[PDB]
Amino acid sequence: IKPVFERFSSVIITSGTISPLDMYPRMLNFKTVLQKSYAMTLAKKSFLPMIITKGSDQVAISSRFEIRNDPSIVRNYGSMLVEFAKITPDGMVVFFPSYLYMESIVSMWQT
Amino acid sequence: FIKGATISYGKVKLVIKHNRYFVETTQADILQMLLNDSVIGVHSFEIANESVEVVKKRCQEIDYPVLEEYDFRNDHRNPDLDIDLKPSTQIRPYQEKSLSKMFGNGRARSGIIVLPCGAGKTLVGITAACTIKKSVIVLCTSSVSVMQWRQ
Amino acid sequence: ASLVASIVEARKKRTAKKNITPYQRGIIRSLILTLDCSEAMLEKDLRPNRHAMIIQYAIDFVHEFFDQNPISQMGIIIMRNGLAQLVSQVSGNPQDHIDALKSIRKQEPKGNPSLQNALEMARGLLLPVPAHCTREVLIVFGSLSTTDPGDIHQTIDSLVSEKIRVKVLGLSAQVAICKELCKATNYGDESFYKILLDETHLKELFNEAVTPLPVNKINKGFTLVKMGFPTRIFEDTPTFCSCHSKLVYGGYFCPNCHSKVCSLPTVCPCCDLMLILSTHLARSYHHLMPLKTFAEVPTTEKFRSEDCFSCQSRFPILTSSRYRCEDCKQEFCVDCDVFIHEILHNCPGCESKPV
Ligand SMILES: [Zn+2]
Ligand SMILES: [Zn+2]
Ligand SMILES: [Zn+2]
Ligand SMILES: [Zn+2]
Repeated sequence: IKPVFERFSSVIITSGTISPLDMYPRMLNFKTVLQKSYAMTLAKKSFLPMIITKGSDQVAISSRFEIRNDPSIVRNYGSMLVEFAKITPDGMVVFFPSYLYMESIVSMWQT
Repeated sequence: FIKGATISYGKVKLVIKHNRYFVETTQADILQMLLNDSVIGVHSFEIANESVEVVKKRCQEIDYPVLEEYDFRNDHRNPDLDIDLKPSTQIRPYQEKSLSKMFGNGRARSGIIVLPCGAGKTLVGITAACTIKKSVIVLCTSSVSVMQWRQ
Repeated sequence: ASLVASIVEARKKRTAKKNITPYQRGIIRSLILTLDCSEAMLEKDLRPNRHAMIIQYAIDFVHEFFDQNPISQMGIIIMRNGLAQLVSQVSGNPQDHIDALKSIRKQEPKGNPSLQNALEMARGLLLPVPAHCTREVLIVFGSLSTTDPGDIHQTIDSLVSEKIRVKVLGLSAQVAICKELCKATNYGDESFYKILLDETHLKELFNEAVTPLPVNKINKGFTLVKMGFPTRIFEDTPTFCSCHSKLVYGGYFCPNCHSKVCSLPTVCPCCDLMLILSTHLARSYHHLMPLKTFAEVPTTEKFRSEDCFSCQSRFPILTSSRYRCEDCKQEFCVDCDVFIHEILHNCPGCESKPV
């Protein structure tokens, strides 16, 4: 991106969830003449973020690459899966850090 | 009645210095009231260790009650038994409150807990042992029940 | 701040009800009541049962609909176990629908929905329906899924071609397919797909849903209907009825074939004409001319009277509950205003006001 920098002055950079900003002029040897962020002035909140650190059994939950094959935490995870599967009206997506691990857990889930 | 229910809490403390009951006090101030009573026999002294059972009653009438609140973490001399449990076990909130009863300060308050039958009292005791984490033994005047709690 | 919150909630309700308009609304109605015996309505989140309050509130809706809209006829389709069933077709007799309802109450609900099947035979039921007879279906749903033997969009377009408007009442939350159904069914309007929050709001949804719906200019049905009243004769002999062929002490005469029938409002079975009374047609004049809301005056001004113009009770001071009919310029209490707007259909203050 250095030839982009010395080729173009009006280089304007934006993204959606880039937070925070400071390490990007670190990882890329550049600076901006100005930079800030924007949050919406929405009327009432309609996205609902919460952090679940525990199942309904109050068991701590994680997806570390060592404890990923822990069947008790797996059962807790599938209890959550059951409870959103019972209530999902239209669509719902689940991600994981690693595709091999997804195939492993879904394989034993189907099992 | 509540005002007269005011005790010398934290003022008398027996410590078992390796099977040796050293009846400390937090201050020399307790000693002057204690020496008025003469059944016996910061500051500890010789007591017949069987007579401790009766002089606990005696100090209950003379209203300076001893407390038993173990500083197991500060008692580095006894070997710790660091044993945990599985996450699949689920503690019910009354069992959690019971665990909070002797752990208001974290020091092991000694006392009585009575619960209904089939309430997982074995599991509550197992949890209490797993959070105490020291050398510990279990007693009951039977055989079949004792081996099944071992199981 | 309780009265302030009540005032601002009444202001929100008044902003919702500001559109008091004399729209032409659906009078000659033909209804289908789609119900579901599926296993989702067995859940005891509702006490005693989802199906239970469905049964009682459906009975209430049957009574309210037969009262407010007597000339209309309503049918009942039940969904149960992969294929929908019919228990009550469109009739002027609520007794048959009530007996079917209590039969469903006696039986157990279980199954899984087939909304395409329900819509298809509902289409078959509304197939021999005259153009002035407006075609409407009410929908209840306690689930979030439906398997169907075929595609739903051809059914959607076909029912749009059949000139139908439909309200859908879901249990849990909004579903995009049902929203699209009410959209395309109701010319882009999606106010027809509503979800409850509790049983009180549910009953309010029923009480709203008894009422007729305004009709558009584009789907014009301006015509005439050949109507005729029967003549009740208090007869001195047990006499055969035309329909059920049983001996009845007294009854009506047909305006043309002079035959008797058990009940009104019913069509003739013999010369086949709708026989009603003045009650049935007078039942919706308060629809034909509504009653606009009354001006709640503020406490700052001096008042013509400090007591109620109608129930004759003294007005309170922090707020002014003196509600003035704009057609009569007489302030009334909140109690009388609410009662008149919910039951009565003339302003006695306007009777006092000379024109
Ligand atoms: Zn008959
Ligand atoms: Zn006739
Ligand atoms: Zn009044
Ligand atoms: Zn008036």
